[PDB]
Amino acid sequence: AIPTMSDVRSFVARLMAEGDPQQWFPYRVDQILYWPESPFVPPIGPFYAPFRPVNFPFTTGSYTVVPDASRPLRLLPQYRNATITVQQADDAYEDTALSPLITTHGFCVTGGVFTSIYDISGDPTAYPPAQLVDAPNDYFDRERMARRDLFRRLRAPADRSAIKDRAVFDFLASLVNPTTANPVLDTSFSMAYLGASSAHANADEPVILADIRSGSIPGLPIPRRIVQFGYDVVHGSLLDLSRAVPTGTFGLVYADLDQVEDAGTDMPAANRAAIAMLGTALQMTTAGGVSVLKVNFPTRAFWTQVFNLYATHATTLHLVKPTIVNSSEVFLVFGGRQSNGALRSTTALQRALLSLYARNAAIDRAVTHIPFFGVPDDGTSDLGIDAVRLFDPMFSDAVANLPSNALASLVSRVVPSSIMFTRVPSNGPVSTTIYGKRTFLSNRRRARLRDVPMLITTTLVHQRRFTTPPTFTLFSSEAVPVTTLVAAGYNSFISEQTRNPNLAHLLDLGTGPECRILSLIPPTLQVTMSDSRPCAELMASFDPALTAYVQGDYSTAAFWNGIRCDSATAIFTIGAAAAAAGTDLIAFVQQLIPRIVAAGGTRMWLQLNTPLYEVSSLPDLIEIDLRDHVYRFNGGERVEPYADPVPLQQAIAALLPAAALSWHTLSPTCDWLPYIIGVGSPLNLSDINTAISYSRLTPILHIDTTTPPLRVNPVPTPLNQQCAIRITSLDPAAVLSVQHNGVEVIGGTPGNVISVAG
Amino acid sequence: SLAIVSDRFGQYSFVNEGMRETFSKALFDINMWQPLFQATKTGCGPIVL
Repeated sequence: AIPTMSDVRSFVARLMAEGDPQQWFPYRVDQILYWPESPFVPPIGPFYAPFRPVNFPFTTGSYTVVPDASRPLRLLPQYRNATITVQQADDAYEDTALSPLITTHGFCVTGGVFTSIYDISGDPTAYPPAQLVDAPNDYFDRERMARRDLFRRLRAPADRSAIKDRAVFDFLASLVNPTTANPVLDTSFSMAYLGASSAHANADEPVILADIRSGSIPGLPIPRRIVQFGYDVVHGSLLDLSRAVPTGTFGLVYADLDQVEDAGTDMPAANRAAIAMLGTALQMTTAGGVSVLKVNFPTRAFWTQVFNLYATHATTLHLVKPTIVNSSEVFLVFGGRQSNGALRSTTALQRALLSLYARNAAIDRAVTHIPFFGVPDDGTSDLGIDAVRLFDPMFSDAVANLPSNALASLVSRVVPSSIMFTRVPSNGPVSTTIYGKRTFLSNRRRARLRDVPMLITTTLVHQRRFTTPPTFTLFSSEAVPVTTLVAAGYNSFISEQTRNPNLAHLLDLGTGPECRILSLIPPTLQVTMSDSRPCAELMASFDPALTAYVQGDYSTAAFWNGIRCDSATAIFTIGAAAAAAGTDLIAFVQQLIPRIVAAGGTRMWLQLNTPLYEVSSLPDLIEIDLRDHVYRFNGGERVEPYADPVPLQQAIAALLPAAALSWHTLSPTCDWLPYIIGVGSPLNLSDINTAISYSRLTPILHIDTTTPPLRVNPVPTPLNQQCAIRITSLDPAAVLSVQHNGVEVIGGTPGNVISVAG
Repeated sequence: SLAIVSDRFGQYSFVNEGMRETFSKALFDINMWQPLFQATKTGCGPIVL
């Protein structure tokens, strides 16, 4: 309206740049467009037009009055066929980058809440220390420590101790006994809270205590008597817990080793301390009494001393890990103190040990890859921010090059994950900052490139206004259950190439428009792509590394025909496809085998919606309908066809079994979760297990052609009794390596592993 | 003694007079449809051999 000092000075600054028009003018006349859009009356002095009708585009159109958008904007990079050389791309990036800049980390995890059980069982027969597989002999490494800090950092709850105890106390209360009608503990009971702290997390005391005292334990009510014994204590006393301290008798001994020392190199001292306060906790127990032992570093030698020195006088063993952060801190929850017992190491306890350690390890390897605190952009970090800026917007077309290429470049680096553009409200050079995040994933795709398509300039030009800058952040928001589960199938793909990530001639059955498959396949791989939907955006353009696009929908009669590969990837797709067809799943599947029978194919990755075991409905997710053997998916509405396991098995059996029969074991294993972390994604631990459940109903049935039939029979005499069957075509002296992702149950001849209940 | 110029990434042989002349002509075929290429957004921009 009335132009600001600010805006005029901006506009002028802009004007006093470079670049020249087409329709010049003589100074004797005014020259008003020969293409008669202009409303040119008969003016006194102006003749008309420029005298010289040349050639250039024009058109009519009004301006969309769009307000200043106080939000960062996303960009779909629709591509145009003018394909810059890698070096130039890179170069131009270098030229326009606003990067390096100090990356707001955010969070690794948004919700670090889980309870990992360890338990008693009537299963220990001959399992001594000598059975127990010793801790990672490597656990104190530079990199490994950084990892723990990194993760810890990138999780801010502050109510760590709270969640902790509330969980344990729920667990401990859960020991409800028939014979008495009551739990282990009644009302107005006893706590020996030892290893106590001034917990400055809004309370200035242990957050738990106040709640317990007041009645904040589901099911069990109040204690009487609680102590705050320690070192950094406010309501209690200064005692050295480990040594011989004033013998007072308590029912619930909560021992807490705040392991405060620099010199972690002394493992002996670490265990001898634990031993000492284990003693003291026994000295402390009233007749029958329970005790909790928060121990940091577990080991064989510890478990040893427990067994040997204590078990005698304890009836029951429980243990837990509050899974907040990634660390080795177990809670030894023992029951029935100062009484006779003949406790021994349990199969349960073993499995749980292994699972824990493995969780730790898997997450460890991932996290180690994440950028540290106060890291400038080095190019190298698995994650980081590469943003380029456009100094006074020269979007234009292909011919412009330097803008378009830098753009392009940024898009090659990022590969459909992150992609922002914003024309910043600013007075002077009007910056149109373009922002991205590098990933290991994006790199893989970049590597497969020949060249970089300068995307269609027009998609950008559509935004005629002012858009505010992004805040700049590494991490995002949260982990959607559904997306976790898809990512887990994807991980599985990646890591099962041929003969252990061994280069792969495959197909994509149902190539999503974005082609994420390419980002999962190593750049060397030789791929077929059935993109049923008409895809244009970064689709086939660069054929070199065999990107064999076969448009159209395979499900139809005759079309599959032409396709050769050795891995046919179908996750979810098949589901949808059978619904489309309105057919007996049996029949459809069946027809699909002969199909693929005629092709040069090995890995059939058939992820039908089928249960692995006993059907449980998953509300607000998966609802199961049998009458028409379909999932009614809760996210709005998604009709996903489902099959029971036995009719499937029944159909396979009836046909033939001439193939390898493998299921993708996602539900315990941490390994696929690094994938998730990898794409700048605030994990959730409760969202993890939910997915975990859901997998069991949506697994990838991996069926391999040219292989020995696998023989599964689990139907006769189940009932905690026994199945019968034969494993064929094997050497007279066989060493029967049967395992559960390392978890060696069944060794064959190596029977020293018989860990099964049964 | 002679060593060939930079085959490496550039400086090669004396160009075929005929091949230049020919090739430029070929480019002109495409040029015959320039307005259409352009409209199709199909990298139209006349090469300039």
